[PDB]
Amino acid sequence: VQLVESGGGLVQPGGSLRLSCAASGFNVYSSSIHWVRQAPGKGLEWVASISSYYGYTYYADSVKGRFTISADTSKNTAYLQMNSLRAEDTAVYYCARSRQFWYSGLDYWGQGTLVTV
Amino acid sequence: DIQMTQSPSSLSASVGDRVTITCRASQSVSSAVAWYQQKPGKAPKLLIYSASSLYSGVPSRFSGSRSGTDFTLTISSLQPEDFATYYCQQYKYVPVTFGQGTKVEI
Amino acid sequence: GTRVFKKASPNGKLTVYLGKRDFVDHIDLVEPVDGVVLVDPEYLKERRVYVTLTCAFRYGRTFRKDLFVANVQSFPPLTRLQERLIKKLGEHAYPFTFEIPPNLPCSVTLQPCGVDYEVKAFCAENLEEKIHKRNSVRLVIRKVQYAPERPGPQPTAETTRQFLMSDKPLHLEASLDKEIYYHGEPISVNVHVTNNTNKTVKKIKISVRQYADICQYKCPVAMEEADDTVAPSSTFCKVYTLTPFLANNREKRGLALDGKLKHEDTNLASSTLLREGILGIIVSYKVKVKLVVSRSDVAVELPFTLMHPKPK
Amino acid sequence: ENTVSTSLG
Repeated sequence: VQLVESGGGLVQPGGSLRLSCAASGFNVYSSSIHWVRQAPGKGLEWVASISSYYGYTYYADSVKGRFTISADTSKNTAYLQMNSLRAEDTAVYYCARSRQFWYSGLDYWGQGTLVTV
Repeated sequence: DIQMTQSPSSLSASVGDRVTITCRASQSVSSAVAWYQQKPGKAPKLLIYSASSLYSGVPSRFSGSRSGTDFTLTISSLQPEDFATYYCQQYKYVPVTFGQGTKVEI
Repeated sequence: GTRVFKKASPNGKLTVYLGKRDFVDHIDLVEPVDGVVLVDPEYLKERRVYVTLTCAFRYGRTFRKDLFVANVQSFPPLTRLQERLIKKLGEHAYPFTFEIPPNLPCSVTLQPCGVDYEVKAFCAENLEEKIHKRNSVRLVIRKVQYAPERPGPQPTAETTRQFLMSDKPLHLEASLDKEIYYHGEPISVNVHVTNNTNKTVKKIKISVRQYADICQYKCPVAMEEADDTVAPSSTFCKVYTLTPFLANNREKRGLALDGKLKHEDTNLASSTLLREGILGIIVSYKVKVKLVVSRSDVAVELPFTLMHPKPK
Repeated sequence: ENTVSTSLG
């Protein structure tokens, strides 16, 4: 049981970037996949979360309208289509997983990827 | 939206000392509170959930306590591996909110 | 610490307590609803305080037939929950221990109807005295089942269809990895066709169907489809994967879902365990493996149990 | 009306 992420890089502001979250040992329908971002020197912040089981996608207002969260059903992998990036969106971006039945804290996190604008 | 003012942001503690972290919310969120640990550079890991229950494999010195809206994480004896930054989390409402973090130092 | 539920009537004249709202059914027994009612006597000069438990089959047609009703009088007339609530309230609190009998149906919410439990409490001077919204306090509670603690047999099943126009039949076997599946976990169908006929296997259709017996209602909740053909005088073996979930099942009006207190999102209704070897809603699931033929049918069905784990 | 939670003392 483990999560691993990648896809961060230098990005031209106004461009786009995709983060990906690979899952081993579990499934997207029995669990909820979360994104938590950590700007350098600052604390954590929830970005978005998807519960593929129900059809619910959740977002924070600090990234609403730009970031899109989705999951690849056939390969348990989550995505984050980051459109229209801006300076403060620089952070270490982690994938998070928590129980669907029933959410009891984020237990499995990957080491994530550093995204810089 | 629930603010989750957390204090103190940093504290000094020797090995075998007692450490308590207070996370105060702008509303009652039932007992829906989680605590996470983060060594510098590493991914966060859950310690306590439902504000009192301890996650599988988490050491016995980690504990949770609630008094109305003053959810608290209590570390019984600070071991050298515990030095990290700790994050409180309500998860009763969307948008989900994290605390500002509490780091520990020697 | 621990927490308990409270509720009151608009008059603010009556107060009720429960320590849980999901009461588990162990098939061999059902738990009691052990709560404490706090009274204000003076305003209760009627002097008969009643507590009531009820199992309403408020199914659509619309109608209502109360499958089970229980009554108890608290004032004028103990578990640890009772004792601690009584001690907390000091003196003027009186208990109420219903015992749901075995064989009554589980908390079920048909997708918008169903079966739900209703703790109702009030004060009066006779049972025949009219019920009025100014005085009654009500709590909708649930009675549910967790998955069994011990695994059963592997749900293997088989068939063989000696087509009259052929000398040798289409032998077939379907098996699941396990008969128990928790909510959110994947199903694994092992299709092991061994064909010896002149007919060609065109179309393998795999589906998980809900059998809601309400005292039979059938609907496919998970569906897989593949062109994994099997050639004449050839064998085949594939492990298909499926998982039932609610996202694509919203539009299916009527599907049984886990009982809900007010309107919260709940998973597809966990299978009901029958007593040993029944009114209300009985629900079970089976995996159906169907193979089209051409030279146009065969099928075998697999009972499996879809139920939650016991909480930690 | 509504349902609240309270301690057990």
